[PDB]
Amino acid sequence: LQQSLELKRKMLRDKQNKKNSGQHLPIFPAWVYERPALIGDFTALPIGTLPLASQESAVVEDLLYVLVGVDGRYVSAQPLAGRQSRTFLVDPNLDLSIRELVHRILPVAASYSAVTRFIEEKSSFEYGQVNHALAAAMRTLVKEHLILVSQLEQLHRQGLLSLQKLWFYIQPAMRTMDILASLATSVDKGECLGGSTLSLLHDRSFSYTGDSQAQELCLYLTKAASAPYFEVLEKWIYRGIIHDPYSEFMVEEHELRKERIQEDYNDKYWDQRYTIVQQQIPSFLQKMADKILSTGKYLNVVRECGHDVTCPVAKEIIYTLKERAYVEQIEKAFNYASKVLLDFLMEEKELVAHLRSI
Amino acid sequence: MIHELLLALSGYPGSIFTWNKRSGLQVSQDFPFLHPSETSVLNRLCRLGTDYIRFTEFIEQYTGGLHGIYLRAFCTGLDSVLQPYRQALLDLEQEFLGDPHLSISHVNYFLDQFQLLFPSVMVVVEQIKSQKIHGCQILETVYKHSCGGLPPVRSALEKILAVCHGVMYKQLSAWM
Amino acid sequence: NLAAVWDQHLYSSDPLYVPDDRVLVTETQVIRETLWLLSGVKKLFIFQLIDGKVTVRNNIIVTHLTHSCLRSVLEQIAAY
Amino acid sequence: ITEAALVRDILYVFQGIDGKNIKMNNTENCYKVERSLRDTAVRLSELGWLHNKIRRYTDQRSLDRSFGLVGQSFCAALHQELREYYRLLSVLHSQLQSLTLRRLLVWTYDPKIRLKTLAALVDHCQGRKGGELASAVHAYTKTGDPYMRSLVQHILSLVSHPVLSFLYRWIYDGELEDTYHEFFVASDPTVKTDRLWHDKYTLRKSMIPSFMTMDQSRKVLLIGKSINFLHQVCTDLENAFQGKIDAAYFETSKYL
Amino acid sequence: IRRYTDQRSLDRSFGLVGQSFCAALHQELREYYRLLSVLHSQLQLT
Amino acid sequence: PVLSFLYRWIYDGELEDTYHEFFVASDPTVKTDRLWHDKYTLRKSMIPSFMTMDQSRKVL
Repeated sequence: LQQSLELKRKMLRDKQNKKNSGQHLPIFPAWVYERPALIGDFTALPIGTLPLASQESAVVEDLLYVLVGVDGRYVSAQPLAGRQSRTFLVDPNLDLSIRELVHRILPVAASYSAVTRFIEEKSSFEYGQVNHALAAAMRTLVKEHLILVSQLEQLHRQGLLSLQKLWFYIQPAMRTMDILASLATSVDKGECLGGSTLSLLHDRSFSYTGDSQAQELCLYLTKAASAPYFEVLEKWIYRGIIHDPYSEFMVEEHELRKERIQEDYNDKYWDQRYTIVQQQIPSFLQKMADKILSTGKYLNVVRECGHDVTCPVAKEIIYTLKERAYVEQIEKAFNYASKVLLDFLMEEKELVAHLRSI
Repeated sequence: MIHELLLALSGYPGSIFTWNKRSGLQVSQDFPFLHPSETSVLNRLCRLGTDYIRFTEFIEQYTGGLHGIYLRAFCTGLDSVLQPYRQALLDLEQEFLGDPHLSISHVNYFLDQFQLLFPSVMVVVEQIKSQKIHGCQILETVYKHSCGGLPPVRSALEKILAVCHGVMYKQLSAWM
Repeated sequence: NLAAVWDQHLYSSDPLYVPDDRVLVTETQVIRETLWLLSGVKKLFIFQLIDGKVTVRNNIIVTHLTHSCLRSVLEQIAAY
Repeated sequence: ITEAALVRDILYVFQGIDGKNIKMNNTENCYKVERSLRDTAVRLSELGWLHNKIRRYTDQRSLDRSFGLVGQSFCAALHQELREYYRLLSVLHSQLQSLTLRRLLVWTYDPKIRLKTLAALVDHCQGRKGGELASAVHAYTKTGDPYMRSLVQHILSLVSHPVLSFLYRWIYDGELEDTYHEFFVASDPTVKTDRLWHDKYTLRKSMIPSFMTMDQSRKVLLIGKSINFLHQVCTDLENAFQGKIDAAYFETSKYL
Repeated sequence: IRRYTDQRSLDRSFGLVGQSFCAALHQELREYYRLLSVLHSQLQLT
Repeated sequence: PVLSFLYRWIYDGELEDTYHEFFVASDPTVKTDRLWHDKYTLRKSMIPSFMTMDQSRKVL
């Protein structure tokens, strides 16, 4: 809890010193993190003395509350939250059968509390555009889980639901929640951000190829969580622009202008101005990685002289599994980029006559 | 309640929404029928009605103190800015007549666009009263707030101001 | 019910209180009274005139209207 | 204290009116009920507290003409959004004559993110104004989150519409009319006989909005200055600044 | 059946087509639970 | 999965299995002309029962 506050600031400084053209990189107010209610998670009859089938109705009521993260009268969410593994405490004096079924139903609650915490802590600006959309598309599935538990509340109001029927109804969303929570655990544990949290979403999507109950989940999550990175890459390949407000994109722009600003002795535009990062490559694109840097680096230096450069057709790019069509799209952009710059330099800035007159 | 209020928001205060000089249309009673806290909602809403009586008084006395033809033109404009606030109180009653469950909060929502036009026109009117801006300087106090920044009251004061120019383009068209 | 405003006098009954007799005319009839008054007509049961001063009748009540607001609007028509 | 009472009370915290059995007993902290049910109540009432921030800020800042042309429109947009939040709230009232979807945990969820984001915007824009406030708004459209980026980037269109109106008037129209420091240019009156053009108009440096380059600010100053001298003596913008401003520059200069 | 699927899913070394088998082995266990739900529903069924 | 491996192993050309599943098992450390003669082996343990040897010799 307290230990995250450091990590956020330590990341923020790197982006601040990296990028000075874009100033006052945003932050959320302190209470956005301090207030505990904004995040998802935070007269009692003695249960011993009742009949059994009323204990069932009681525990079912408490569990229908637990599914949304809010505590129950007979079952409590333990407040430790050490490491990341949420734990729950059922009342000690219950029927052994019901207690064990409550334990077998409980993992979706531990896999909801961590899932919401991931969405709050990794939706601050500092963690980067990709880690934002991962939480922002995990958040839709959180909403749909809430839809489901609302329908279960209606059925329970009509006295027509039991713990055994609950067990069946929560199976499809138990798999959803387990995939989301393990994926969030891995993303947070690896401190992965940018394309490191676009590689992990590719590898976990290979991990389940025939399941197709979790594969559609992961393919949808990566479709939604790769809209940020690909929008950076889509601009990078078809335009010289690197917004990349935070140091997330694989390509980076070093400020070597401070040294090289007349003769540009360093040949910095093609030596060390636009350089590559190793750990922030998506790793479905390592095959094309160098070509992308070349691709957009060729676009910058015609975007620099004011001659408007635009691709004939800008094709939007979406994450895909089993089918490397992004590869041919990068090549289709690369060859036009090479024509773009070589032609621009050979008609504007027309290099042959310069070389002759040198 | 939902007709007493859809008339108290208009000129006619009623017993529930007692009028007073120091403060206007503050219902102050413990009622079993209304929910305990609905008075607070009603207080926030009665700010709008109170303002409406204040403009209506101001248009009444015009059209030693303040006088002129411009106070006979600004008030005519202040009728027109309030016309969509009358029609929008008719429509509320038309809906409430049929729907029997609809509550006060729809009145709140529907008459929430009129909690930006009114409060920032009220400062214009109190300026015109506290400072005796009687003559041609009325155009100044309208054009100085017409720059604004809040679009509801930037177009409201524009409707007000154009009428004053309508007077000034006949005073300075008879002259020229 | 919101069509029976001030028909319930529970607020008044919170203290001991005597209710006053009132005619209980219909709201629709009130517009008819106003319309003939706004045209040339005298001796209407609403808007009783006394010395050439048309004045709202002292006791008129309606279902979905309280006495005071009804008095206020009716006086405002009677001024015209 | 049955749950039916809590539903009827909680349907007013969202408006921000203290309920019967729910109140802002501690003035700064959120509403506290006077068990599992209680714990549901707080998460639902945080919308009311965020509403208190947004509303209480746009009542007061809307009556303050010192805040400026930019900032009064910011409060405008905040209030137009609170309007749409009240459209939902009215429907909830009508649906009371069950309506406990975990007590609205589903209904409120979508407004709750649209409330967190604006409650963050007002206090990232606290102290700032003009181009600086528009800069803060442009700062908050740097989240991958599509729903939040969509909300903020309509707020920015309204908020920076005055800013770009100054820009598209101080270029095209000829004159600059800001009474407060609402723009990145700072005219100074002086005699200005033969020293006219050198010093009347100067680039202020606190009010250039963050989605503009210093070169762009300097060049727009030169345009506005040319077009005003001509009368008195003679995605930043979807990357449309660099196309429009330079065209105006070329024409204005050669024409001056 | 459920001990096997509870241990296999906890090991990526189990195999990719293996995991396809262990997720096909759950489709035929959910319907078993559905039948159990019906069995419970008719209890107030011998 | 085994008829998707064999459907991207054929029409497009790909052998992606971090685990020992598909019947072909390519050998790395071959960037030379020896891809044809080495680098591919029909592992005779992972050949599925519903195809015979002559069927799988063609597939490799």
